[PDB]
Amino acid sequence: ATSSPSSPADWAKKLTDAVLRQKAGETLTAADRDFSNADFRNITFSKILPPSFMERDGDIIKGFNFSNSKFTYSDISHLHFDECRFTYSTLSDVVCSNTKFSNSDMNEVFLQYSITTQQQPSFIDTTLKNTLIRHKANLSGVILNEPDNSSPPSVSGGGNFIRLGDIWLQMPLLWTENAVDGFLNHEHNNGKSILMTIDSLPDKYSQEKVQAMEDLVKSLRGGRLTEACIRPVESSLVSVLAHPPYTQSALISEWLGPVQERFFAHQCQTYNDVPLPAPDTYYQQRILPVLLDSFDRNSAAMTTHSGLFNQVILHCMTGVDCTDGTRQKAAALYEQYLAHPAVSPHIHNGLFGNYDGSPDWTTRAADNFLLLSSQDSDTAMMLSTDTLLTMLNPTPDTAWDNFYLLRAGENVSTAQISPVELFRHDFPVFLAAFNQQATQRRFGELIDIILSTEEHGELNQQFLAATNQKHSTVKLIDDASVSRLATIFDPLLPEGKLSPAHYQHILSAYHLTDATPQKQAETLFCLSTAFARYSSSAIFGTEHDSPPALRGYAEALMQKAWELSPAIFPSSEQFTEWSDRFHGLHGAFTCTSVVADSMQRHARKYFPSVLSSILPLAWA
Repeated sequence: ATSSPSSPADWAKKLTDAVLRQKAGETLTAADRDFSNADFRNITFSKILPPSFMERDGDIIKGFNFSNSKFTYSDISHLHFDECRFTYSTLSDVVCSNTKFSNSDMNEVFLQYSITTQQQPSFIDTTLKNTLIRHKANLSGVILNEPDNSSPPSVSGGGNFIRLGDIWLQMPLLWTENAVDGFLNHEHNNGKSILMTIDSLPDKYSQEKVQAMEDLVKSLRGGRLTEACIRPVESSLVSVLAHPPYTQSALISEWLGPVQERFFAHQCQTYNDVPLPAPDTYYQQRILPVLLDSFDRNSAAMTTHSGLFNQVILHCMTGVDCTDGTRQKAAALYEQYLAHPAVSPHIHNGLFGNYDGSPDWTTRAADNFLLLSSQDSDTAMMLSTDTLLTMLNPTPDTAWDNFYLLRAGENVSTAQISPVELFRHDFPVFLAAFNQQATQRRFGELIDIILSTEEHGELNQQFLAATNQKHSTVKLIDDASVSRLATIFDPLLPEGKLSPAHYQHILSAYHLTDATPQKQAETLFCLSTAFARYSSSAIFGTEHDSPPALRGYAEALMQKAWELSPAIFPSSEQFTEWSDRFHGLHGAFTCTSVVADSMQRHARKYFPSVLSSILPLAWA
C-alpha cells in the first residue's frame, strides 16, 4: 500500500520496495510515493538499499512525499533525493555525507545535522524556507525567497539566529576558541565554514550574501576577542571577505580593515626571514591578492620587509592558479619597489631584467629580482625567477651560487665566500632555506643508513617522501609492512637497545663524533620524536594501529639519550611514562600521536635550536 505505520524498520522496508520498483522501470502513483509522517529514526540506508543507490551517479530516490517525517539520527550519506517533499521534517543529527537534494521542497525543516558527517550535503534547485541548517553546506543551487514574518525556530540552546535569504543559521552564543574554529576556520576544517557556506550561494544572490555576512560580522564584532583568539582565523576571514562582493559592504570593509592589517603584520613577522611554504590553489586564489593589497596599502613594508615582499611577488608571478589581475598587480607593485631610493641604485644596466631598468616577466630566466640585505644598506642580491623559486623551496640538489651579489654599483665576486656565511650576515630567508636543505640531507642520510636503496627501494622512497607532508596515504600496518619493518629496525636494537655501531653511524651523519654528551642526547631525543611521528596516525600509523618496529626504534633512541645525558629530560618517570606508551603491553589499544606531541613540546622548550635542525620542517 506504500504505507506502513510501524517501526523505523517497517517504514524503511516499504520505501526500499517502492524505490526498487522505481528502479525496475515501474511508474508509481502519487499514493505509492506518499511517505508522510514516516519514521526513519536510526536507519542506516546504505544497509538496506542496493549499492547503486550510494554510488557516484548511481540510482536516485525520485518523487517521494516525506512531509513531517523523522530522519533523526539516520544515515542518508551518499544518497540522491530528487523531486521530494521534506516540509516539516526533522533531520536533526542525521549523517548526510555528500547527500544531494535536488528539485526538492525542504521548507520548515530542522537540519542541524551530525558532525560525524564528512562531505557537506548539497542543495540544487531546492528551497529551504524557514529551515534551520548547520552552517556547513553547499548552497550553490538553492532557491531563495523573501523572508517572512516568522520567529526563529524553537531550540534547546545556543546563540542568536541570522537570515541567509529565507534560511536560518544559528550563531554561537560566545565566540570561544572552539566556536571560532568550528564556524570560521575552513583552512583547518577541510574547506568547510560558515564563510564558505554563505559564499557558495549563486552570484544572482549577491545581495543576500552580503546581508548574511554583515550579520555574521555584527555577531563577531558584538563581543569580539583580541589578537590571540582571531589569530587562528585571520587567514580564513580575509580569504573570503577581502574579495567581492564583500568589498562593496561599508560595514564589512570597515571591520576587515584592522583584521587584514593584523594578518599582514603577522605574515611580516613570520615569513620575512623564513621561506613561505609553496602556495597551493587556495592560497594563490584567495590569500596572495590580499597580501598584494596590504603591500599596496602599506608601501613602506615593501623595503622594510623585502624578504616577505619578494616571496609574495615571486609566487604571484609563478603560481599556476594566480589570476592575470594578481600577476599584473604584483608587477605594478614591484615597479614601485624598484623606484624606491634604496632599491634603484642596485638596478644595474647590463644585468637586470630587460636591461632598461625594468624586469622581463615573459621569461623565468631573466634576472627580475633584487633582494636588499637585512643588515648592510649598500648590498643586494640579484637572481632570476627560476633561481629564486629553487632557493626558497630547496631540493636535495639545489646550488647556492646562481645569484649575483651587488654593491657599490658593481657585480661583486662570490668566489672565496661560502653561501652560508653570506646568508647568515645579509639574507636570513636563505640561511633558513640553506639550513632546511641541510637538515633534510642529514635525515635522508639516516634513512639511507637504516633503509638501503638497493634492498628496500620502495620503503626508502616512502620514508623520504613522508618527510615533506603533514599526512600520508601510505599506512604500514598490513602484514607485509609489519614483517618488512621488523627486518629493518629490529636488527639495529639488540636487547631493545640501540646497537653501538648504529649509534656511531648516527654520530657521523650528524657530525657529533666530537660533540658533548648533551648535544648528542638532545639530537637523539629529537630523532626519537621524528620516528614517533612516523609511527603516528598522521604518517604510517592509523588511529588504532602504530607499527611496532617504528615505536621500538623511537623508544631506543630515547633510551640512549637518557643514558648519555639524563639532565636533558624533565624527570625520572616522565622518561618512564613515554617509554610505556611507546610499548605495547597489549593494554594500549588506541592512540598516541600523543607521545610525539608531548616530546616535541619539551624539545621546543629546552632545545628548540636542536629540534629545528633535526626535524623535517613540514612536521614542525
